[PDB]
Amino acid sequence: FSSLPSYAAFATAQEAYEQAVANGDSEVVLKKLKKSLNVAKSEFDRDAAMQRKLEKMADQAMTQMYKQARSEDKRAKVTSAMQTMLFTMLRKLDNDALNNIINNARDGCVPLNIIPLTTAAKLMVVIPDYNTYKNTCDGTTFTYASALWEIQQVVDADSKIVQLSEISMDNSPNLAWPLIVTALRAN
Amino acid sequence: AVGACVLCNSQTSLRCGACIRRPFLCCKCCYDHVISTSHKLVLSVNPYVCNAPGCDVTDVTQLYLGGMSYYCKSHKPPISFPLCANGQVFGLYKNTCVGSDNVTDFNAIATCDWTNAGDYILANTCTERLKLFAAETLKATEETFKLSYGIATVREVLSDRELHLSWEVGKPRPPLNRNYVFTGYRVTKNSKVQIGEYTFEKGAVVYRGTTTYKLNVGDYFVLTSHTVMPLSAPTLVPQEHYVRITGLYPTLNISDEFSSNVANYQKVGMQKYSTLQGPPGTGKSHFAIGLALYYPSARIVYTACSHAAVDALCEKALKYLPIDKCSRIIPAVECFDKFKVNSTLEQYVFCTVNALPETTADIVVFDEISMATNYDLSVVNARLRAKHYVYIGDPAQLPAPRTLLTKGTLEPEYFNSVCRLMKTIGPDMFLGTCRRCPAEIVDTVSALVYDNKLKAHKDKSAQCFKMFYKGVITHDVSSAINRPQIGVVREFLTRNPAWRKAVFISPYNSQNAVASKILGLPTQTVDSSQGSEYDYVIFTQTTETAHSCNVNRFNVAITRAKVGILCIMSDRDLYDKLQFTSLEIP
Amino acid sequence: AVGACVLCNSQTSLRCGACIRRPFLCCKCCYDHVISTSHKLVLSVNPYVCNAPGCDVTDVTQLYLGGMSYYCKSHKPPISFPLCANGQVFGLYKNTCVGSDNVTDFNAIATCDWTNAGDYILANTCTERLKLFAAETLKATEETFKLSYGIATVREVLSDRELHLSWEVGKPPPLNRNYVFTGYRVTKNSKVQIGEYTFEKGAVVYRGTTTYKLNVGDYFVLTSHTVMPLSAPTLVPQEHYVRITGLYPTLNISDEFSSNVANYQKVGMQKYSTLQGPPGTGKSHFAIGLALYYPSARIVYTACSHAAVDALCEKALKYLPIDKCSRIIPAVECFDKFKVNSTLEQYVFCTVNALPETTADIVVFDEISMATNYDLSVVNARLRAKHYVYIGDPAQLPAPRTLLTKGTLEPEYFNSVCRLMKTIGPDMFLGTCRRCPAEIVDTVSALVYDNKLKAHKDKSAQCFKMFYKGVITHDVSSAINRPQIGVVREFLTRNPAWRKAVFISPYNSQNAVASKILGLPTQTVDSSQGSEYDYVIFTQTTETAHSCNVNRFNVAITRAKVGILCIMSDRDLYDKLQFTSLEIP
RNA sequence: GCGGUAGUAGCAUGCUAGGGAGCAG
RNA sequence: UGACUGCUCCCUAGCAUGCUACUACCG
Ligand SMILES: [Zn+2]
Ligand SMILES: [Zn+2]
Ligand SMILES: [Zn+2]
Ligand SMILES: [Zn+2]
Ligand SMILES: [Zn+2]
Ligand SMILES: [Zn+2]
Repeated sequence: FSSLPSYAAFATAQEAYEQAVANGDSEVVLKKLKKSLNVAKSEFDRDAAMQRKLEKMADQAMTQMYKQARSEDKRAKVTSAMQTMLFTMLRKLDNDALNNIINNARDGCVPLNIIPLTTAAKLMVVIPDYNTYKNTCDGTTFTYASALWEIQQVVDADSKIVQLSEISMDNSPNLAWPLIVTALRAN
Repeated sequence: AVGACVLCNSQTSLRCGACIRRPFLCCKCCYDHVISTSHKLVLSVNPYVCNAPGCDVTDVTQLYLGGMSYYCKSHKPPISFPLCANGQVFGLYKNTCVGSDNVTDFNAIATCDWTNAGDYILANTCTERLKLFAAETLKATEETFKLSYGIATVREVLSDRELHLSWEVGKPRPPLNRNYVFTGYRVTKNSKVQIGEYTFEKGAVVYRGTTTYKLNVGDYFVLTSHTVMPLSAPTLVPQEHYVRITGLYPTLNISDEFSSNVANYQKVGMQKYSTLQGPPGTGKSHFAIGLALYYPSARIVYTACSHAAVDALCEKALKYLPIDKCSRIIPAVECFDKFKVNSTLEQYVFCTVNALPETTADIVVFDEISMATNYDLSVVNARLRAKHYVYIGDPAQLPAPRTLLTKGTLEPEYFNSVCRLMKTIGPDMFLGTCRRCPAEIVDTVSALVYDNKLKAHKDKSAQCFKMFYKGVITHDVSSAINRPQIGVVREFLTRNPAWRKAVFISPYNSQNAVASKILGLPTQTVDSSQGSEYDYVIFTQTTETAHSCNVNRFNVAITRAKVGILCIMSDRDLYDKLQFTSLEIP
Repeated sequence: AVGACVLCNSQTSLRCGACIRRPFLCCKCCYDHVISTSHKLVLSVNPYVCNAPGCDVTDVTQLYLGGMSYYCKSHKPPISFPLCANGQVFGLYKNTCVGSDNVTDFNAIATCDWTNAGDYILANTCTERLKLFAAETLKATEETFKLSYGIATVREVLSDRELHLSWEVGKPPPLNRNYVFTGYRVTKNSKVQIGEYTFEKGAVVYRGTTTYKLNVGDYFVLTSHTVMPLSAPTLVPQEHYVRITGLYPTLNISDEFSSNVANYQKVGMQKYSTLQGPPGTGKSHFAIGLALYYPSARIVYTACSHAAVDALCEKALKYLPIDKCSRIIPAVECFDKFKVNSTLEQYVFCTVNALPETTADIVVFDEISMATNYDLSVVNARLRAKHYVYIGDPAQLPAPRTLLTKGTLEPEYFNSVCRLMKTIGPDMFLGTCRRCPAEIVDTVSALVYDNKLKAHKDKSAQCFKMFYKGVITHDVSSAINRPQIGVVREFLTRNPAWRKAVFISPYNSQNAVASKILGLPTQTVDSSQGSEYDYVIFTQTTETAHSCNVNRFNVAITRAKVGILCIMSDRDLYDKLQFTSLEIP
């Protein structure tokens, strides 16, 4: 309140009225002793009820503008994370076996369900039981999707390496059974 | 929108507009640079302007706050608030405020329209951050002055070495010479298609580059101005004298390529930075080759600034150096591809400032510092920051192509920070052993500025010829001509068998092109031809004004030839301070 | 997070924020610690910080708690009360507070470098728990300063025995490799097993402790854990037990010792005891005695290192069953000789590093010198035994007091176990003058151990003495002594049996360099734990400050059996000592 | 004697936001 | 790892209205 431009009048009117109490004041000067700090006090309160509103308004943009900054800084951290993805899932397209089906296409459009089926290098087979295993993945090589795949690893549900000799007809009760066979393309 | 006040570095959120590049002036510091200049606009997280119906009132200094938008006096809501007041513009982080007594330079740097030498004098007496800001804004104003050119529309072509080109209406013809490489980009239907690196000859038309494009219909020739990136890393670091040799391994034997290089290792390996102050043709091209081989256990790099000057660094490289052991970089601008490309792991890297890989090193060389602006040093330090580096070059050479200053000449010291810091505290070295050069240049540069500290080595056989022909200059159009030059050259080769296998120097490429159209001479650059000087050369008058030949242009041009130096007087040039032979013209 | 202000014994929930260990301070310690000492930060269940976008005024100064959070002055949503007011700080337990009369504890110890003499001497006049906290703050300051040092690395693999190493540039680098450097390696982005390396000599010669495989770029840096809080005192009040009831004494009694039944009955009717024992004072063979005499007694045996355990374990399996010991190994120098991974026995040995807490009945440890109260507290909290027989000596091989800046304090004023003894008196009589000769015992019991040991065995007039002043010549980073090693070598040639000793020296580089032309194995000085041998070559320097300051190596003289070699350049330890004096040639 | 006007404190209603929790398809 | 909607109780901060006393000028 030490810089409000209505402190001078209030201060002076207080001094004139209050400080001059000991001195004999007649009933005519008493009006000046009374109706001089009055009105001035009203105006000061008016000069303080507007300052309090300007302060709050001000401290509602120095908070709503930190939030406009925060979000743009964030908008630049996700815009650079999707970019770092769509350029890492691209360096992975064996562009000899992929430009060989987009080319044999009538216009260059192909179904998406035949891209991993004809242009992939690895196969993952998930097998529930032993009966399913001998009709799908018997031996070290097997044919699927008009191709030939050679087994490379057989992990299990626990993710521990199984060998192709632990898989018997009677040792089967001793394996975590969802078995995951990883195979590579041949030729 | 929150960063370092160009000046105080504290975090701000503001940023002027006057400043084309738009730096992050802090809070307080805006009160100086905002009121103390035409610079008024301001942009913080949100832009400042009377959001009131299509208004047009700005100068924040006058604009007031209120509500949640801003309003100057335009229509300030009852609950307004001066946006501008107590030395501070309302902006994020207000207590970290500080500002600094630095609006001094800051204000001259901001206000400097870059027309007189005083712009460069005041730009060169400031602090590190002010220096960076001044270099950035200088490059900005120069490129945005340079892009003020139209397009060249081409629809047909007759044959090779011929083309009918015409600039737009109201736009003058872009300058003749090749200092502004014509990297054009035509259009096919929607985007920019490649053209190639080009350069003009005259308004016959010989293409001195190495490329071939199928030009025809719809071709658009343009001048490409790259969007400059903001500079971050400093251009230098204060040094400190140590005692312990860390990492460096002196060789068990002596690579006695040179004799004085032992003092070079004794004087250079101690301090954190130095400079090879070598006179022209006194070992300014292959001392770094010796330092490369005397310290094989230290990572050593070389950067350059021009594609032309790669002759000396390549000939001895094939003569006595391997291919695989070195490394080169070229993107897909154009240069030799003899060596290994794309090899971040090597001991002898050659590279140019156009593009470098982010890596650190311990010893670098930086050829032609005198051609390079402070921005070039700062960018080559930011892209590749290494422990020690040496700036190949000498201040006593030609100025950089600063076409922004015309009336006033450019003194050496104000070329860059190094070309004065090395004058004040003293040069770090001085050489006087010219490998392959007569002592004429030795005497000349000893009398001029060396004060006769290095003396004549080879006998002055008085084989240099100088005459008293002045010539007459005349200007007609944007390109200039010299009538007493088509005949003067013929009058000088009338009966001299020795220079029938000589080259031609081209201070002004226009006159050289005209004379080659009349008679026919190979074109040779003046600026980017240091170290490529032929044995037998002729110096032509070629000019009569103060535009190029005032003091510091002939020092490297009178030492091109080895045995026969015929350098005719062209102006009041030192004529009555020494003696000179003279063949009497018929 | 409800700890305890043991500066008052008050139960609180605050802690000083910008402080060493961030300990629990009450509303009456954390009131005056912040105003005088600038620790304008307190930590509670939630930190006392502003809670409004961007604020950077975090000082529990006049912060006001309102609207379920701590706001600030500058921007004022005041409508609340300040956090610090009426001689207290806000927080739980704001009513049940006691206060402290010693205001300047943190004001004196939380700002200094934890090395001043005044701090130590006022610490040694504190209570047991405050001094436990002082020792934990000494460990914590050591570990805090452990991450303000350098890092080694190798970026270029060279031929064996000739490598190069750079540590750092322009920072304040000496370190008596005491605890050696085992960092971990890197190849491209992950961690790779490297092992443990030892750098003693140092293009730069490299020795090899064990075969390894260097890779490009391998770094070396040490990471140390934080000492956890303990819940047990160090010393115990004196309280004589009722009787020797509850024990299983044995019918047979030893006869080669004439002070065995008396001390057995004494420990029977005594609870805790401390002594001042030099090497070879009952630690060698009396542990086996109490082992055989007291079979059912759960005797725990531990040393500060496995190498002092080896001294008793070597012969502890000949007279007694092999299974009588049991130590655990982690997965420090050791060896897998015993039955490991067996923490159940009657004579379960122990280790300072780690061991599970099951049961104990008798306290007997070996040298407990190279540590502060930390060792006593960790061994009292790890296991609480009925009887305490503290073998060893509080001042035998003391831990180096990190960075010394102000001289060295007088041994008399140690942490807890030296001033109590020489202010109340010895408790028990014990001495083994079998190994040690009298020439050492006389002076050692003349200096500090008056009337404690008797001159049992005579001297064969072999001790070497020659007053040589010599000339010292220091350099920028080291110094090499020409005169004294040369005269020592010249004296050694005069006896034919002198090439079966070791090469031990105060400095590792000196003896390492000097062994390249004599051919002697490298040895250093960290702790000669339970390792006594006949021949030895002793040295010092830099005397003045590092060697000739106090009797840091008086007990350490007792390793030999029929004579030792210990030259000295001063006139304070030979005023009555009778080493054979001879003149140089 | 009364009315109007502008601040201040105190008690309930509705609405707009944030936070924690419960149920239903 | 934690979807889309709807209803509802409790606590805190802000805005306007509703009967009063206090101020002070004005009638
Ligand atoms: Zn501006
Ligand atoms: Zn407006
Ligand atoms: Zn600033
Ligand atoms: Zn603290
Ligand atoms: Zn307390
Ligand atoms: Zn706040």
